[PDB]
Amino acid sequence: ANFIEKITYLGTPAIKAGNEHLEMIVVPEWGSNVISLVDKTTNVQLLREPETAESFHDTPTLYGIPILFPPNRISDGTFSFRGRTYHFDINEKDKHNHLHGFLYHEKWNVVTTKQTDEGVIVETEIDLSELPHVQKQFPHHAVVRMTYTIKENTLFKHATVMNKGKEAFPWGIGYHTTFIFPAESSLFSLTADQQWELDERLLPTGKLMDVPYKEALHEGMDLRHKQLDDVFLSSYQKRGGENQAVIYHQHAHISIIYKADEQFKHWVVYNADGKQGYLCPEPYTWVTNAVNLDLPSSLTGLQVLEPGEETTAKSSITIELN
Ligand SMILES: OC[C@H]1O[C@H](O[C@H]2O[C@H](CO)[C@@H](O)[C@H](O)[C@H]2O)[C@H](O)[C@@H](O)[C@@H]1O
Ligand SMILES: OC[C@H]1O[C@H](O[C@H]2[C@H](O)[C@@H](O)[C@@H](O)O[C@@H]2CO)[C@H](O)[C@@H](O)[C@@H]1O
Repeated sequence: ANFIEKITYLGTPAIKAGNEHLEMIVVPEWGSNVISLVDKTTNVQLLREPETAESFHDTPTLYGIPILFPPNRISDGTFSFRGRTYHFDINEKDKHNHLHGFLYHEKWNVVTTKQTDEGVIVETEIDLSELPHVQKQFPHHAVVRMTYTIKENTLFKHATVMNKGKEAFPWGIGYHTTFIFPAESSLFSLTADQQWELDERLLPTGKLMDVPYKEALHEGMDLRHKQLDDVFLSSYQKRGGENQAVIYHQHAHISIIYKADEQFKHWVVYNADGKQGYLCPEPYTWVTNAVNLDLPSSLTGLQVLEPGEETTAKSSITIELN
């Protein structure tokens, strides 16, 4: 049994959808942000929700599931692709970067909803050629379609990126997924062995380094007194196995299994100062500043769509009760 219901989320239109296990709320106007994810059996919210519409706008990448296209930093907002140079708004002024892409602060359209025994689908979409200011920065006919499916106890979360233009473009995608993370009763684990070393501007130098506490990181570890803003290299590339973040709420015995396919080669993990009760295990298909690295694509995970092509990048959130 499953349902869709149109609602108002803090004065914005929104869509609630779900089954007997999980409910989502997606707000198309807020960059198609999946702002709420609720476990119906235990009745607990899993995502960091905003108090007021205003405080959501203050920081639109620190609530629910913000879409980062492309993710994280480009230095000086400048890169070159196939001879051609680009200039993106430098919205991060101290570090002199462009930060977090085009689509998190924009109006997305609902393409369609669909319901079968296979669970409930909501689809959203944005055509970048319909946003004049983005075209100044990035004159390409990129179209992004999100497909959200709740089925059994899982939210499947698929990004289809399409080139409907006449020139090839590099692209990567990331999510700023913000989970409620209580430092004293929450354990965290990630399939990662190495991380990207960063300069003062949170930009990759090019070098990789062993994660000292990698064992603990594999098994599940508390984050008490540990400030993270780290760009990890998914272990799957070298070792196979899983590609996932896991969060474990000790009180209610809830496991949140955040899976992602082979295209997601990096996870940025962010908890601000560690005293804010949240955590952002952010899977990216490409490393920070990927566009500006003279490094193999199988490492940076940089991708290219030629005219007429499309790719789908798959991730899921699984709630397990144990
Ligand atoms: O912004 C275009 C520049 O990209 C490279 O340099 C930046 O990115 C590096 C990788 O993160 C940083 O280490 C470096 O400090 C940044 O300036 C490229 O090396 C430059 O030639 C480009 O101008
Ligand atoms: O202007 C800098 C901005 O970012 C810092 O934290 C970032 C983090 O570095 C990124 O990797 C990103 O994914 O998460 C945060 C922004 O969403 C600072 O901690 C933050 O206060 C500041 O606004």
